[PDB]
Parts: sequence; structure tokens; C-alpha cells
Amino acid sequence: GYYELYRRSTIGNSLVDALDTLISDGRIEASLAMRVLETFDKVVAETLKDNTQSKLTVKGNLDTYGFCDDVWTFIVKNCQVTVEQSVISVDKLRIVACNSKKSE
Amino acid sequence: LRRKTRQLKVL
Amino acid sequence: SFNQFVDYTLQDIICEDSTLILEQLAQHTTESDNISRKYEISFGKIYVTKPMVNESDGVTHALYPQEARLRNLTYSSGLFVDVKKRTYEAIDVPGRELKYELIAEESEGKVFIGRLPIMLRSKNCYLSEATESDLYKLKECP
Amino acid sequence: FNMKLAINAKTITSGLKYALATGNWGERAGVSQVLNRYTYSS
Amino acid sequence: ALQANQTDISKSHDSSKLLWATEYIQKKGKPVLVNELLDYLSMKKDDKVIELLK
Amino acid sequence: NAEASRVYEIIVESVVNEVREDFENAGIDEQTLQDLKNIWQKKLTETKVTTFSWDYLISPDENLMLCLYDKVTRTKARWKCSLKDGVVTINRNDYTFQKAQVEAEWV
Amino acid sequence: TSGIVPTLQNIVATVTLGCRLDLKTVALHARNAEYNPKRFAAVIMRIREPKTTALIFASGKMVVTGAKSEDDSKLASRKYARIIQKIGFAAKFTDFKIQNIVGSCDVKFPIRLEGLAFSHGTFSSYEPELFPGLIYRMVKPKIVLLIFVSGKIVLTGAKQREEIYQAFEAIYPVLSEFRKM
Amino acid sequence: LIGCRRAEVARTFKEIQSLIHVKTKEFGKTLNIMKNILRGKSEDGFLKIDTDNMSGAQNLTYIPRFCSHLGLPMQVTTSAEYTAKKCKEIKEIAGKSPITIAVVSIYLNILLFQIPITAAKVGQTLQVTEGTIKSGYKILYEHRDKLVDPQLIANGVVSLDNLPGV
Repeated sequence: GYYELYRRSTIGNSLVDALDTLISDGRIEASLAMRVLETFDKVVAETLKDNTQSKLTVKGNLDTYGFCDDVWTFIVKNCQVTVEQSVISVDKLRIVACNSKKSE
Repeated sequence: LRRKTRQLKVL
Repeated sequence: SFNQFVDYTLQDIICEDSTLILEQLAQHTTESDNISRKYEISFGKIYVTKPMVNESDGVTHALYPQEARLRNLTYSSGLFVDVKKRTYEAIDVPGRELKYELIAEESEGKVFIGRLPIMLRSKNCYLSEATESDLYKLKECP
Repeated sequence: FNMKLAINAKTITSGLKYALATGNWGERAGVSQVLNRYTYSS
Repeated sequence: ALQANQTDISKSHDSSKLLWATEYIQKKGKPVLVNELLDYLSMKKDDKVIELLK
Repeated sequence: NAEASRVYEIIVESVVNEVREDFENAGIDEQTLQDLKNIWQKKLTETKVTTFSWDYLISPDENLMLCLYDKVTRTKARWKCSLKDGVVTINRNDYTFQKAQVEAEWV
Repeated sequence: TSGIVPTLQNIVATVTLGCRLDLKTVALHARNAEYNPKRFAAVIMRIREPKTTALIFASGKMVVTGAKSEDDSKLASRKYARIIQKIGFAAKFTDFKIQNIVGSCDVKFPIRLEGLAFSHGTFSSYEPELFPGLIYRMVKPKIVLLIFVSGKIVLTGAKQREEIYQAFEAIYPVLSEFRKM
Repeated sequence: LIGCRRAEVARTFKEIQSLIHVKTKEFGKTLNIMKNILRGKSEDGFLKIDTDNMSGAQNLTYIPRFCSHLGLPMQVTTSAEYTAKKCKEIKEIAGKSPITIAVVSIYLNILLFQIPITAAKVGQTLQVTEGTIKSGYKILYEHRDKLVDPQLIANGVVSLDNLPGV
């Protein structure tokens, strides 16, 4: 198994908001829903690292950090991000990260 | 139980 | 006799037992560690220094026979050998014959093996190339 | 593994020095003697 | 959260359940009867637990 | 961002190409696939993020990002974070990256 | 006498909270928490306004470092205990003991550390190849001093002000006789 | 290490670590403990005057060995000993390690005597960072008059204009 994060993203919330309608309509069962979420996370973690080419950096002040369950949570405030340049100001940003070690 | 290291006479 | 010994017999003695091979078997309880290692230390060319002496504090300087006689030192010179370090690994599959390959850790590199006492007026001694006036400067009898 | 501990140079050095200082050729006696410096012909 | 962190005591096998039962009867200084033990674990109906413990 | 557009395109294509065999194993009809693709497409368009072609206690429309850290270190005030393989959601805008250096100052 | 008083830079204290804690729950619910059970057997929590760092242990022990004064260490320990109570553990502030008090100061003259080691060799160890400072271990009071060539003195191992202050006042006469230029 | 220091044949921690694969921290701890034990034994039994034998720096004893390793002449070795002795008067560099002090004095005298050995070669021989040697030379460049042995320039074997500037 792999890490379980990407339902909180834009594709993930639309994913669960589409799968719950199929749960209500009976178009998918619970085991099939769990394994399709697991294989979605697997394929996202597989193809998010090979055929993409963008850069992004952030500089700011962290208001909160946290480390338990081998995840890192950050709440940085008044931070500027640079893409590829293109600079975007951020009032508040939350960062959730996992380790490089394979789970299970 | 097996001997870990051994000497080889070069030939 | 000493010139023949230093020129050829030292190298012959090194080259008869130049290589030394030690095999570390896998000793594998599980098949995840089925590798056998083969560490070879190989001697090569031997070099002889000019006659020298190292003092207490690590200072190494050229030693002359008059100084050795006065200070009760051994009129000797250092012997160095080339040592090259082969290492091999093989997949320790039972039944199948082991085939070893280098991991390219072939380090090689003169290292000190001891001091050979030098007979005077031989090809290694300082007094062989010295003229009569040079012998008088070195306080050696012509 | 340290090669300076792998090679004991004192083995060769002390062996040659001992066998040339005392005439015991080993580890035949009187192989090496103190050079006679009584006369040039001696 | 720490009362909720303990999972269901209905494991997939019977040896863990009898382990919990003998742990409870060891930690209790007096002999206990059937219904309090069945209240201690998560099911009440008669199953393999009572016959194996007998 | 065209990069984020094609990233989400290969996400939806590879996910449905993996879902097809699972749906064949489950036994449901092929009608359950293209309507699923269309509702994914309509919600990703209606989110309006990326274009397409089809006192000390921890307690959508939020600038937030999901990632995977490589190496996090800390000095007297400075926080260095080497992060990798993430998705980024600032200002209703999604971004991706390979590496990310995060510099923070802790008061 | 001495014209300069040392300033404390770090105070380490221990507090027993009197109950067992769940480091998992306090790490998920505390703000600035560091729980890595395979790296250290404690959760590491730091706050801003006294600039301290606590190591909360599962046995209810708490080690608070980073404080500049004993009152700051007391206030920080009370704030951490209040944090634990707001997380929801019955952590009574039972006792508070300060173990390590370290302070830095400047005598503002160069010091002959080799001569100091030669003179007070029975108290001082000087290994400039390892560390560029002289370690002087006073027997009364038991204070370890780090002497540097720039005049910087680091006094550690104190339990209150009434070891570090007279440790500096006793090391000053034996440092005034070792000056350069 | 204690035997070398007591025989005034003192080597450095890098030398003893090149011989024995020992961690630096507990090597220093063991050395401190054994020095305390030896001082206690001296106080209990026969008393010995240290007269600068257990001193941590001992930078004058490292100059001839390092000069021998670099193949330097005897006058260059003596001038390096004089420079290392005069570096103790300099406040800013007296806090440095004795190995670094000896190496930068030796390199300064090498540049003074036009010995064709580069700072990289000195660093490779004596296991000192080339940047550290260069920084030590650039900071001892200011104190050229005190460090360089006066009768050397009186006899004209060396001159202070030979040292490259910063």
C-alpha cells in the first residue's frame, strides 16, 4: 500500500463527490469504492513524478508546524510562491507531506 | 555452522 | 651478491606470493543474501629507498654510514610495494558455478613493508656514486 | 580494515635487524660477525 | 479520543478473545460469572467462546 | 496552466483505463463509465481552476497543498523543507512540481 | 571584584505532571508538536512568547529548555501544563526543579589558555585540536567553565544564580593574571 | 597519545585516529579520564612537574615532522618554528588549532623561501583544508614583520617582498 492524501485536492473532492452519487444509486459497492480510491492514489503517486516539468517554491513565516503519524503539517502565513517569474502572494497556506519510505 | 571465511591457494 | 639480491631477488620473492585471496561465503539463512565475496590483495612492483633514518619525532632524513656508526643506527633503507585491492561479488546460487565480477572498488599506492639493511658500497648505498673527495667530505675512508 | 595494521613493517625490519645483529639465521649461528678492524688486511 | 482509539475486541479468531477473557479473570480477585464477561467483550450471544473456555 | 491541464488529463484517462477492468470484474454495464467521465469533467470545469478539452489546540475554498517530504531540518529559527511529488491549490489555482524548497522562519 | 555580571542564556527544568499521557493524542491535537517514536521517545513542543521547548514524555515527565530566567521557565512550564489540560489530560503541576543553568559573559580581554592550563592543570583541560576552549571544572561550586581566547566565558552546571555568580567572581582573579598585550 | 606527549614525541589526534579507528568524542573523553587518573596517581605517589609536556597545543613539536613530510630544508623548518612560536603572541590566531597554526606558519615560510609546493599540495599532505590554509596565510599577511625571523632578512636569505599579497 501507499500513502493516502489526495482526496483533499481538487480532483479528490470531485472524485468522492462523484463516487457518493454512485453509492446512493447503487452503481458501486463499498469494496470496489475502497479499491478504486486506493488505485487512484497509486496511479497519482506513479504519474505525478515522471511526465511533469514544473517548479514551485515558497518563502514565508510558519504559524504552525506538526509531525505525527509520519506526516508533516505546516501553516505558513504571508508567504510568496514562485512558479517556474510568476510570483503569487499567499495569506495562509497549509502543507501536508509524507515520507519517501514505502508504507506497509 | 558453515565456515564464514577460508584461504584460497592461488593457482 | 647484494646487488643481485636487491635488484632481482626482492622482486622475485614479492612476485611468488604477490596475490592473497580470501572468500567470504554467503552463510545465508534466507535467499535474500545469496552473495559471495572474494577479497584479493595483490602485490606488484617493489621499490627501495635511499638509506634513511626516522628520528623519534617522525623526522625522516637521509642516513649516512658515518652517522649510523656514530649514533648506533642501522644503515637501512625502506622497502615499499604496490598493493592493489581487487574485490569480487557473486550470486551464491547452489549447484550453479560461481562467477565473480568486479564492483570497481579496485584501489591501488606504495605502502611500507620494512627496512632492508644496506651493505656499504652497494648500488643502494650513498658511497657507491661518491668520488674520493666526496668520501673525504662524508668522512669515509677511500 | 586499515592497511597500516594489515602490514606490520616491524616484522621484516626486526627480522633482518636481529638476524644481522646476532648471527642466528632464523625466526645456523655465527653467520654475521662483527667486522675485524684491527688492520686493513685483517 | 483515547477511549475511542481502542478498536473492536471482536477479532478474527478465538484465541485472542479467550486471552482477553483469561486476562480479565486474572485481574479480577473474585470469580466472575457469564454475563459480566459477555458485557466486557463486544458480543452477548452464545458462541465458541463459552464452550472453549469450559 | 496547460501543464496542470494535461496532468489532470492523464490522471482522468489513466484512472478510467484502470477502472474499466475493475468494472468488468464487478459485472456492471459500460454505461457506468462515460457518464462518470462526464460528471468528473463538468465538476472540474465548474470548479473554475484549470481549463480542459473534454488557545493552543488544533481544530475547498482554502489555499492548501498536498505533498510528500524528502528532508526536513530545523535551526534556531529557520525551517528547511525539501518536498517532492505534490499538488498545489492557491487562489483557486492548481500547480504541480518535482522539487520544492520551503524556507520558513519560526518566531 | 568584577565589573560585569553574567547573563543566563539557557535554563533546563523538569516537571512531573502526575499522570500518564498519550503522546499520539497530544501530538495530533497540540499545535507545534514533534512525535517521532522511532527517533525519540517523547513529543517535542515549543511555544513562542517565552521561547522555550518542552519534551513531554509518556510517563508524564516534562523537560523544559530554552528559558532565559527561572521565572520564564516557571511560566513556560505552567503554559505547557495548561496546554496539556486543554488537550484533556489530568496533568497537575506537582513539582518544578531546575537542573542546568548556563550563562555567557565577556571579561573583554584576551586570555592565555595554555598558561591557564599549565597553572591550574588540576582543574582545567585544554585540547585546542578538539575544541577551541578550555574546560575548567570548579570544585566549589561545581561549575564547568568554557574559557575562550576572545574573553568569552560560558558557565554551566548551575542550579541557581548563587553558583554561577560566585563561580564567575572566583574565576575572574585567576583569569586576570592571564592576559595578552 | 599520553605516551607521545610524555616522551615529547607528541602526535596529534588525527595521527592516532589514522592508526586506530576510534570515534573522536569518546577518544577525547577517554583522554580526559586517563589524564585525571594519571594526575591522581602522581598526587598519591611520586610527584612530577609537567613543564609543558601534557599541553594540548604543542605546536613547536609538530613543525619538524610536517616539514619532513613536505620535504622542506632545515632553515625553512627553523623559520617555521620561529613563526609558530610568534603566532602565540597574535591574539586572533592563537585560538586556532595547533595543527592549523603549524600548517599556516609552514606555508608562509614556504612562500617566503620560494619552495615550489602549492597550498593544495600542503593540504593534501597534512590533511588541512586548502581554504583554511589560505585564510590563515591571508590573516598572517598583516603580521609579516613580527613572524618572519629577523636575522634571516638581516643575512638576506629571504625578503618580506616575496610573500604574495591579499
